[PDB]
Amino acid sequence: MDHVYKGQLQAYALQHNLELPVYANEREGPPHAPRFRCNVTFCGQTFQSSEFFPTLKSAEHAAAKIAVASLT
Repeated sequence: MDHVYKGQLQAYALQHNLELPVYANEREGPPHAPRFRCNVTFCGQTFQSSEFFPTLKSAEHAAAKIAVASLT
């Protein structure tokens, strides 16, 4: 999985002059069944996917993907 979403959101906020973005980190699930649910708060909006990623950063990248898409 790539990690360009963060670079885009950061540039978007700065370019548009908006309060810095905030990410949320959640980890819960058995050893062989770990789930990382990360939420992204932007412009007073928390976007989240209906699917759980097997990795932490994976959640952040996907989180921004839906977030940046909402803005445009």
